[PDB]
Amino acid sequence: ESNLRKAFEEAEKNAPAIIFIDELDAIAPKREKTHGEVERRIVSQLLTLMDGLKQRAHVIVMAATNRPNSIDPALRRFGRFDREVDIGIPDATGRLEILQIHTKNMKLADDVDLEQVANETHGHVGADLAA
Amino acid sequence: RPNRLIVDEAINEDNSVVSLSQPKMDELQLFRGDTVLLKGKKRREAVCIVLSDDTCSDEKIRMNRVVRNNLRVRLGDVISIQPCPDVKYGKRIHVLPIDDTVEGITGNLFEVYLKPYFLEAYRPIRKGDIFLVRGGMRAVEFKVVETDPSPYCIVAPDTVIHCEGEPIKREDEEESLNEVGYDDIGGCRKQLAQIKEMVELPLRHPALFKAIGVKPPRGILLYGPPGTGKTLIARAVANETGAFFFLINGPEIMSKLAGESESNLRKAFEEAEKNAPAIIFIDELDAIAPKREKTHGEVERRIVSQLLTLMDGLKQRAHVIVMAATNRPNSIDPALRRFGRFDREVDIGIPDATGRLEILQIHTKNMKLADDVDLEQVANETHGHVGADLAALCSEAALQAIRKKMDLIDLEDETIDAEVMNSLAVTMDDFRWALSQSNPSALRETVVEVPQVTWEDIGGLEDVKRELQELVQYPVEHPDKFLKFGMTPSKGVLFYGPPGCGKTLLAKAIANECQANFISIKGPELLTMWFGESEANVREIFDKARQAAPCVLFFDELDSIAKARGGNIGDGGGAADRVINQILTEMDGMSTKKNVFIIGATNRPDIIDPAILRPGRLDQLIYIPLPDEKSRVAILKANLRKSPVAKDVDLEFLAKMTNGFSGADLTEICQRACKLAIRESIESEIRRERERQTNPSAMEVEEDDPVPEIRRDHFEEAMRFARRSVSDNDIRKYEMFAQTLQQ
Amino acid sequence: ESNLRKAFEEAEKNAPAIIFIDELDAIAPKREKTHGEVERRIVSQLLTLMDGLKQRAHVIVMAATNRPNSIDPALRRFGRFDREVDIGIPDATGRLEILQIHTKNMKLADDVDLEQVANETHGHVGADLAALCSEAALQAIRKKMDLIDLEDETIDAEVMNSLAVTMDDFRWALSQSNPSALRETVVEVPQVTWEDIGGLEDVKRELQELVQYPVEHPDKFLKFGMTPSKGVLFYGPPGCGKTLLAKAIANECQANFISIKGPELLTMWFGESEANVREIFDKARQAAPCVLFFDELDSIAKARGGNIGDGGGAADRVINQILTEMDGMSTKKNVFIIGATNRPDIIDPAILRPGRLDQLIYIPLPDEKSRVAILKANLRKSPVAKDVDLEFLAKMTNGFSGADLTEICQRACKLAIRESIESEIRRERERQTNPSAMEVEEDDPVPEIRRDHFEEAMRFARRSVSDNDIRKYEMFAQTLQQ
Ligand SMILES: Nc1ncnc2c1ncn2[C@@H]1O[C@H](COP(=O)(O)OP(=O)(O)O)[C@@H](O)[C@H]1O
Ligand SMILES: Nc1ncnc2c1ncn2[C@@H]1O[C@H](COP(=O)(O)OP(=O)(O)O)[C@@H](O)[C@H]1O
Ligand SMILES: Nc1ncnc2c1ncn2[C@@H]1O[C@H](COP(=O)(O)OP(=O)(O)O)[C@@H](O)[C@H]1O
Repeated sequence: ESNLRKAFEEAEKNAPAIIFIDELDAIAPKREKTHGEVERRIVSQLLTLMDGLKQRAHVIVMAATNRPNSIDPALRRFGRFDREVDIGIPDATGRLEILQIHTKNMKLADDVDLEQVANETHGHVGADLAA
Repeated sequence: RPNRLIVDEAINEDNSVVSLSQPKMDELQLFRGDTVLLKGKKRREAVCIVLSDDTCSDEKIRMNRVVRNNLRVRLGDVISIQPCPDVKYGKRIHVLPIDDTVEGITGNLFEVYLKPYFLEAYRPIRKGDIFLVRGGMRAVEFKVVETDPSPYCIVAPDTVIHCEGEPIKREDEEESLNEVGYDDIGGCRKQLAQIKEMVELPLRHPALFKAIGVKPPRGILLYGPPGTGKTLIARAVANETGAFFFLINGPEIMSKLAGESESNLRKAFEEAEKNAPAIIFIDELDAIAPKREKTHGEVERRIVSQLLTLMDGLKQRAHVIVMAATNRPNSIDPALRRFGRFDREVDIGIPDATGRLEILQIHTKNMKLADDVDLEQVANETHGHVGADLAALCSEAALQAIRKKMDLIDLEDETIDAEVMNSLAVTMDDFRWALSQSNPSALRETVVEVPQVTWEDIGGLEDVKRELQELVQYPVEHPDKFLKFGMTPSKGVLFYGPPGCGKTLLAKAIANECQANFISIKGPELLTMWFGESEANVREIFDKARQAAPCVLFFDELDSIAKARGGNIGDGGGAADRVINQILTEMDGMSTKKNVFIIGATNRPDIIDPAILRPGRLDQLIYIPLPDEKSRVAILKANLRKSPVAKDVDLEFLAKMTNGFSGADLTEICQRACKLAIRESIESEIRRERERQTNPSAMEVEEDDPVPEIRRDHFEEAMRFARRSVSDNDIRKYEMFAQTLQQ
Repeated sequence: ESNLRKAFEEAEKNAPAIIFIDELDAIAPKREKTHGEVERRIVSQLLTLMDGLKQRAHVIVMAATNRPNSIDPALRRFGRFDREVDIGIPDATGRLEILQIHTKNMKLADDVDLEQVANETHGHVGADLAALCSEAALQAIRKKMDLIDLEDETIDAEVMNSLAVTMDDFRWALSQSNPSALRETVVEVPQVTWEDIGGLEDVKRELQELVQYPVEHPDKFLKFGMTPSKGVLFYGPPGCGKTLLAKAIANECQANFISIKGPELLTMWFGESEANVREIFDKARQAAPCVLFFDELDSIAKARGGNIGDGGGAADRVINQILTEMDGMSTKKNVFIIGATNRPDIIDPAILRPGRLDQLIYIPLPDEKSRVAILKANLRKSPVAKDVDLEFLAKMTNGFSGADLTEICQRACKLAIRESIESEIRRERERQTNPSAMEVEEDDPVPEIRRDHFEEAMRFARRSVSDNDIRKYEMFAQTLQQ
């Protein structure tokens, strides 16, 4: 817990900041999935820190999760995570755009048709087109 | 003495009015326009003007917040109305603001706050007072720090206002006018008249309860959905009666350390014990005191049993009221609802359509709306919003109106000029934009309200109308005759008749007539907990009806569960009894003191189990017939509440062509006929708009051609194809059952 | 644990004491409900202290628990909590006694009838009638607030002795009160008398022949190895008064009456274990003598009868439970069993066995003479229908069930209510023309019930029980008879 309490501390004395809590469902799972006691201390240490924002320097806090079902439902009230944005997998014309970003540095020969590679690779996400 | 009265809050602001009864000024040698001197505690004086009031009593004086604060009094105290109409004109005034209200404003405050405030008002002012000015976007309060001649002076058209200087630091003896009060709650008129009647006496005058020797309240439990304004009722009550509101929170008690959480509760009650009549608010009770079987550890059993022993330790001493707020009153440990503990329970439901309008007029009081926004329209189309959501909608409509004006304020300075702020205005376009990206939070929740359906909304069937009027109004409006005789008024009524004849409309209309709440439980909802989920659900729905007396409970499609039993297997026949068995188990337990009316609708009267029909329960059988011809001139008329005036439509001619129909299908024929008319107007204007491609704004200017008119020649074309829902086998199946019940 | 050890220390060195352990089920719950270890330490710390009470000082220890099921069964052996006393909720005449205790200090005015407030507040416990008396004084001082407005810290005595409490305040305090008992098994002596029912004097005698003397004259039963019948089954057409007979006899012998309805039987018929049958009989044991009543006991059998009846395996569960702990009755305790059913063909022959309920008393349709008496009993409210000539009532409407006769008059009075409503509706709208032109004081025609409405009300009658139903009972009656 003392790592969370000193994580929001620096963001309060360091100008308009943005805090990013990655893999939220690893530290704030569903209440019925919490069996022990130290994993009910982390969640309630996170909840009391969100409500303590006294119109601060506009410390925006964003979190990333895989499935909005698994997040503890207490993190949906007002004053907490309320605005939700959906980042879906790229479509057939999206995947052509990821290719032209990563291959920008490389020196392609004049025989590669990236459109052909774009429309064939259904099932890939942004990270697989970087490998 | 004919001077000391009681005070009460105001409605029409106006920081310089007090309301007095006509005889009071008549016997107190007072006249119109006479300035009066008011004197109260701490030897403070405030100068005001008096005026008549239509409904003011002799011993009560109505005045707003600002005048009360200056006198340093509270609700229900005594004041001196000593009159003196002699004030010499002031020569030069020095008015300066308070520090923590003009943060990053600057500009000339005189010509945008004070100039429209003193203009043609002749306000009488006194040294040392405070007044509040509703600015263009904020609420800035000032403090008269010097006057000439001192201290009584009335602002005149020829004075010298010196609004220059650094703001005064906030003192220690004030109420901080920019804080919550009884006028900052809307849609909670009834509930705030119960928390106020059971709390003012122990907190305002404590000494009385010691002499009388009776038991004060020691716990109030407010429940409702989150965001409906529960912690604002506790903060409003503490700020006006005079108390020591000390909030303890749910989450930060549960997450302090190991066994040190209990030492936070033990020393939280200590301040409330040695700091005058206090009020403690335990927010989110269900986070620290859940059911016994959800407590899987041991340190969650230590906190609960530490909360119980502190509540039982409150025996007299100082008066300490402890309120708690919980979402669902089923999740709280059932050992807390005993006596000497949380016993009085208040319900704060979601606001209704006339409530959502009042939340709007509270949050938008500061802003300056343009003259095209009709708050009635925004109020009635936002069903599913709680009080906290409408406070975000009124904020998004402001950010958008400044988003489209950022050029005037391009980077400005650290402080934004007050002239541009007063130039802003929000329109209906912004509000429609703020509603789009808004997610209401109530949605799926049982709504309790008085439906607006009137008697005229249903055509015919007046014989049933008188019958149902007998069983509802007279047993509750004229009880003395029923007090005589061992009469048992019917506790239920059953409807059976052909489908789509308007059974639900009859139940709705009665609730509107008697002005009682309406609760509807549908068929598919009734089979929701029929399988798997326990029968615990069927309990609170009766407690929900019980607390909201008077009410008219409604069961829709009662025979749905029996139909599932009928089949190739029907393995749920005993399961189908589970929901049924709970229904009779929780229907014979109602008392006559509370009134609850149960109405059940069905369409297969031969398939209902005989157990349901029995004396003492819902037993009056009423057969709703199919509308008989002439009735359709009232059913089809009930769909002409739109504007389908089809020239010489001759509804009498339209009445005779319709023969042997039902009530639901007739509504469809009006909708189906209109749909063709709507489409036909489209091909018109499509023809009209493509004709404009030749003549540029010369021949064709939309000269009332397409226009909503609705035509007779379009009405009958849809009628050629219509599905007669009058099944000969089905209607015969009901009538011989009607005769069987008749004979 | 060191708090319990130092709690019994004073009682052992401070004279004859008495210890009271409130809310015992919070520290000694059932074994399976104990999951941790620190809550298995407290229980075994309480058990080793009770066994150490060997003479020395005379320390009695009582404990209060809500439900004896939830107490850990280890606290039932000898040398531990063994004597058990049951404090039930007050009855209709009990609640009048709680009122006169708490209102002793107050100064009631000469208009409050405490008996009226006592009999209409069913569902309240002792503690709840103490709040009702408190808010009837707070309301009656809130209305005199002007005389004692603020005043000072000390209140004069005369302004207190000028107070009074009326019925209005008591009626006001009743509205905002939530009784806490409600859904609880009500057991007490019913007030129904023999005369409340008409006819069936042959069965009226027979019930007295089966229950009354086997407990008042047991010396003659000591001679002969008689095993007096422990159960009686009533069967007949539905709505004929079986429940009335069982209520009346309990009043005649002055024994507690415990009723079990059909839906209650189906509550634990599914899913829930058969521990619900445990204390249902155990309530009867402690409250001896008592007349247990089983109503619609063939409902479980009827549920089995159907398209599938997959509850047949569940059906034998309850019948086994009833049969298991009903042949175990002892002749020392006086617990009497009575059953009622309207479909005697479906009940399994198993319960129809010697040693169990075996007397099958057939309740017939009401007799012609009885139909006259049934009318008079239910119409003892105030039906003065001038020259009614009620002897007409029975003869024209022959062959009617008992429950139907009660219904037909309830509707008849229902229309009579309407006529009186329009009677004063006409008067009040006629009063709009004459302003207070009443030399004599009269407001209503003072219920002047006529006779003409009764025959008009008879028009909507119903032949519910038909020839088909009555034939089945008689042929089964002849089956038993021959
Ligand atoms: N009249 C009202 N009724 C309900 N809510 C209101 C009203 N006026 C304002 N509100 C908003 O409701 C919110 C209640 O505060 P909050 O603690 O967030 O919710 P809750 O009180 O339900 O826990 C406040 O932020 C306030 O802005
Ligand atoms: N005065 C009326 N008489 C007959 N039917 C009507 C009347 N007003 C509306 N209706 C039709 O009755 C329908 C309502 O049906 P409802 O009674 O709720 O269904 P159910 O009979 O299955 O409960 C509406 O769709 C409407 O078209
Ligand atoms: N002497 C009587 N004989 C038959 N029925 C009576 C008599 N007195 C009253 N009744 C009516 O008959 C009904 C029978 O109900 P009850 O005896 O409680 O159960 P059941 O319907 O199983 O007999 C009662 O509601 C009562 O109103």
